[PDB]
Amino acid sequence: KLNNLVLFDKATYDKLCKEVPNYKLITPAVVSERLKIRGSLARAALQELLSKGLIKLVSKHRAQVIYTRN
Amino acid sequence: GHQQLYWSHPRKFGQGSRSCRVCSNRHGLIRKYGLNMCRQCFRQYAKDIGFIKLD
Amino acid sequence: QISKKRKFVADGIFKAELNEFLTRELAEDGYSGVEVRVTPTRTEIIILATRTQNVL
Amino acid sequence: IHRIRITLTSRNVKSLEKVCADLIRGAKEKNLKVKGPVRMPTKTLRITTRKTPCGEGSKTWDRFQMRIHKRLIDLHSPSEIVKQITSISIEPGVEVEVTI
Amino acid sequence: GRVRTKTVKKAARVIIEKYYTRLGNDFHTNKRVCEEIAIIPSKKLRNKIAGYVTHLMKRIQRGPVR
Amino acid sequence: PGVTVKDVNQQEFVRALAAFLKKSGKLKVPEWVDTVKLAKHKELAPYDENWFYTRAASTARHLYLRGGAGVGSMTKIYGGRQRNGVMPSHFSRGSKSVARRVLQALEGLKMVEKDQDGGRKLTPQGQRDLDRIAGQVAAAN
Amino acid sequence: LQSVQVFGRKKTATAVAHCKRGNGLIKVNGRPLEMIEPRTLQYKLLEPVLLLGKERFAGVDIRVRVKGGGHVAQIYAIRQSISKALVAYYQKYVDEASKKEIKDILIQYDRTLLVADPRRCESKKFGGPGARARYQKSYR
Amino acid sequence: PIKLARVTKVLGRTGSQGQCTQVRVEFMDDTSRSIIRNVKGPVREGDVLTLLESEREARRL
Amino acid sequence: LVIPEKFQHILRVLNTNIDGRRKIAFAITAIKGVGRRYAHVVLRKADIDLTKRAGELTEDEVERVITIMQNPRQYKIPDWFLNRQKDVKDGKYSQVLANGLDNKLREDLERLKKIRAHRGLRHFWGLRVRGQHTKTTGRRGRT
Amino acid sequence: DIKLFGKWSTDDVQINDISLQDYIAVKEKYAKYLPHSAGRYAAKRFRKAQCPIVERLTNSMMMHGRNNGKKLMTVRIVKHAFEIIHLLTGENPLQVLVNAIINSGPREDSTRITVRRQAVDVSPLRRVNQAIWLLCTGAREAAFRNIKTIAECLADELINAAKGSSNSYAIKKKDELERVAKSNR
RNA sequence: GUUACGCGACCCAGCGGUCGGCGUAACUUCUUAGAGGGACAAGUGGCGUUCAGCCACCCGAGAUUGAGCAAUAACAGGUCUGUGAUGCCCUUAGAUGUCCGGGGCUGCACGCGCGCUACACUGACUGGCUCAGCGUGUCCUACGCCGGCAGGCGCGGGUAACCCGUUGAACCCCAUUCGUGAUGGGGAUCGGGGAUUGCAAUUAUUCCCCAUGAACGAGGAAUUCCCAGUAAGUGCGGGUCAUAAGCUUGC
Ligand SMILES: [Zn+2]
Repeated sequence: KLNNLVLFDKATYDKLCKEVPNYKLITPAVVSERLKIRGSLARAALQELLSKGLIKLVSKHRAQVIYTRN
Repeated sequence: GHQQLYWSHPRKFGQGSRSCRVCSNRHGLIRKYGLNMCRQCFRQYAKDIGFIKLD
Repeated sequence: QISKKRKFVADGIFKAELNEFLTRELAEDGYSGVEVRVTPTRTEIIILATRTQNVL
Repeated sequence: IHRIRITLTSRNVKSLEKVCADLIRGAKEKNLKVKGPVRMPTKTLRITTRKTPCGEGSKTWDRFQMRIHKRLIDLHSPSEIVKQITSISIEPGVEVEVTI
Repeated sequence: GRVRTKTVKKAARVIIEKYYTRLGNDFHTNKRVCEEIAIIPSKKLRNKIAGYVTHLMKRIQRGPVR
Repeated sequence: PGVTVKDVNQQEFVRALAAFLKKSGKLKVPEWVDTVKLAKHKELAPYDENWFYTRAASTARHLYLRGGAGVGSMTKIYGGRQRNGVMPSHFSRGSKSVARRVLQALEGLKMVEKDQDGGRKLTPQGQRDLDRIAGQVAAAN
Repeated sequence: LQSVQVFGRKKTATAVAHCKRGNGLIKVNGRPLEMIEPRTLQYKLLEPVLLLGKERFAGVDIRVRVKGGGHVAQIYAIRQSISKALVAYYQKYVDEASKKEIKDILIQYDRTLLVADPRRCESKKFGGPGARARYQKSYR
Repeated sequence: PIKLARVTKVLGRTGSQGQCTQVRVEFMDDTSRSIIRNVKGPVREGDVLTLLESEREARRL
Repeated sequence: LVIPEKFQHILRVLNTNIDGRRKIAFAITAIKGVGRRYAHVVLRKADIDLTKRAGELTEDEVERVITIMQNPRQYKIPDWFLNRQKDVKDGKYSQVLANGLDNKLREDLERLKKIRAHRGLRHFWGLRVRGQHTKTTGRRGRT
Repeated sequence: DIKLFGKWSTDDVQINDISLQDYIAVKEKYAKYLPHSAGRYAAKRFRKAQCPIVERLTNSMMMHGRNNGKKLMTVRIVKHAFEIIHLLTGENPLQVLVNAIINSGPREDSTRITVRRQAVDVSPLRRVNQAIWLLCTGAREAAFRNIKTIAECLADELINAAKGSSNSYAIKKKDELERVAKSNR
């Protein structure tokens, strides 16, 4: 019954650009749990921080994609 | 009946068209390889035909 | 022409029906069997019995 | 001297290979070259039947089977020569077909 | 479950009494002997009879056999 | 040096060829490209808005390997699993009008010709550019 | 010329590898060895090469043709048909010790590379759906 | 109290369903004293068991 | 990828109030008479990029989408694709959406009962219609 | 030299348990490049004792017959779950897998001899592969109706069992089967 | 069938790279199927009356592969609805013979048995890539046009290691979209249209399309089957078949 964000508001986009790049593990299953966001943001959000180069792609698969701190 | 309805039902398919060539039965026919035997009369003659029971 | 998976079958149905009529017809004179010699020349059938003069 | 092919189809191997090897050697004293007997794969006919005439029972099944063995032997000779080797007594299980 | 039946044990004893002079302690040698002096209908039987003769050859060599 | 199609990745090669078939915009795209299920064993439209270019690319790639493939040989390649609700699944063929219009639009681009026997074989023009598009995939890595 | 062609097989996947003299060429059905699908089983095709080194594959060309079986059966067919080809090449021309040097490595690692697994599909019986499984029985 | 014991003899399989087996172990403190315990799962001779509660002696199940 | 200010959480394009959080090909299936197959070709004939959710469409775009699905013959959608094809009153080819789908179901069911067809007698008796076996299944709601 | 998935060495992997070192097989003799060996193990007793312990794990991931023969799918789970253990903790996952079997091995069980049960000892082969049974079914039900993936949950199940924490499903079931065993000695 | 060779395409210069492009030289490794061979608990070590045998190991493709056949005595087991196998009884022209027409064998307050599809993210969807084996065919099908689909219309081939067919099968594999919500999970129910088989489709024969979107979130007490290429997943033949598999039998 938990409701998630389909889009970032201002106060969770701040945590995205601050808290998320400091993690030892960054994956859309973990990021969507800590930000309470729907799981299709967490793919689009981490393809956005990867384009900035604030994170590091370590593996990529159709099942899941794994990032880390930089 | 007379000549126009005594056997008038079409019998070009289905079980009404196909009979056992030995005992004139209509059920359990083996149509494979043109045997046209009911499966009881088949395994009576299966060695006379020459089907050797290996398994 | 005919398929050879069908041809060996129908030859078996041949001598099975042949063996079954001669069993009913020659039941009284020691009939035992039929050997079949289908050839492109004359097809000979040898009827095996113990009372030849009643087969004849 | 042209193509002439003989197919040998039988239900048993032992009677078939006796007719088979009788025809290879027959063209050897004829001094007629013959490619050896090629072996077509065995066709196997596999009727499976319920095995009880009624329908009551513990559902056994009856796997009848009949395998067909096929052999091909070809010569290179006119029809004046070949049919004399065919004219011998041939074992009763073996089927002969001569191709022109 | 390698117990040998009576038709193998009875046939192997009559071979050694009739042909002790030919047998040795090679399986494959006595395999060729056992088809030479006997009408054995199958090859898988032939290896069992020859396999029990060669087993007996050690017992005969040490002492007598009942 | 010399590279053929088989020497390089296949899953990237359709992604290089379909960009080429759309670039040189001479491919005959039919009218009904927006509303087809693309096979009667599928259930939605293909998610790519221009799937015709990537279906014509893969169809052109298959003729480099096995020529003599007609339309009935193309329904076998793009066949898949039909789910029948509560009944078990089966093989099912692709759409014939897709594979016919693809090979005919590859005919009108002079990559393929018809064959003396059945099916449609590539041209030497068709064997030319496929090895060149494969030469750019090996260039990328 | 110095060539040899051996087979090695999984269940119904038969793979024959032609081994000539050449320069370091290992390819399967025309395709390179590194680009064979599934790529999850990439190192099982490279267990011939990663164990022995590329230098023992330097003087030959290997061209594997494969038929039958499934995707996973054909990976074990190729790696066996490679590993039996280099043994036949280092036997018919190169010294028996050179064969024994790599026979020792390919038995220490994965006996499957040289001896084919004799397991095949056990037939289905009329009691149940498979070889051993029976249909579910009901009493009352 | 840590206890490590080494199986020296398998003494047949005990139980209602025969679900376990009895072994004769030697401790690794000293290789002189030996107790019988009943272990479950497949066991060989020479593999090491760990013991929570020593001195129980395992009467037949 | 940040939320707009005009982000509509709900949209009432008909008497159905549809989600704004779903993607647009799957939000409009909340409308009756629109399934996922029909929902894509209406969005292809309107040229909305389907990666957008149902909230970020402006009012002019939703006005175009409701125009196309209510007039399917005009926007090059074929006759085999529609819902009511060759209607049993008008011979029309139309796509009934919300209550016109609800009103023409009963109009098809009352017509069968009015002439007392066998397919209409079994809708009135609550039974099955399409010739299924009724001995062992469908026992829910019958006690 | 033989690194698992081309990335993970077995050289520094040490077993800090006297008992479970004949029965956990990750050293250089048991080093393989993939956990897909296709070996005949279940034809002779105790031949799974020389089976490499990383692919007894991938055999036990194929349960609940929806996904029953999909062993290639379970290799890429064990592959991705090893990337996550390295990113979270910083060491070789083969060391972490060894510590996750030792701390999760039930070293006391209780057979039945109507209701009363006798505490018995556990063989060193049983407490290995019952721990493999616990680690996988702890990964599976923690990943079932969750967005958190199976390779993510298999990773964290091994992290929590290697620490000896009581978060994971494997440790608290290992501790329950011993507490019940202690109350009926 | 392979390899060699000769041409031929194409790539970037070689007695290079690919070709199920084409043709013929040696050949049987691969394919086929014949003949023989091979494994015997033989060898070694233990254990054992030192017998019968057993355990372990070497060597080996293999150190219990899987079936078929299967005794005496039975059972009031089933089958007179397989039989021109059959005793007795009943009927025998207004027929319990036989044909024709229509209906029924499907009828639904309910109970049970064998199954199928599912409850989803170890997933679904949409692409992309790449692998079978038994076996059937006068009906099986290639190719070309038409149609969005089911289908249609032309031309050919195969009585079959010749043609379909190198049976381009599924799951799997890779990339997408989805995001824990009875959801894009599930596809029951039902409306409307479209084809095909047939003398006839209504009580929907199947088939296709668009809409409709039910229970179901792993199942109480109970209980079935199973130990190695096995269980399970997964598709493909055969039988029945004008039309035709949620079944069975095989792969
Ligand atoms: Zn009959």
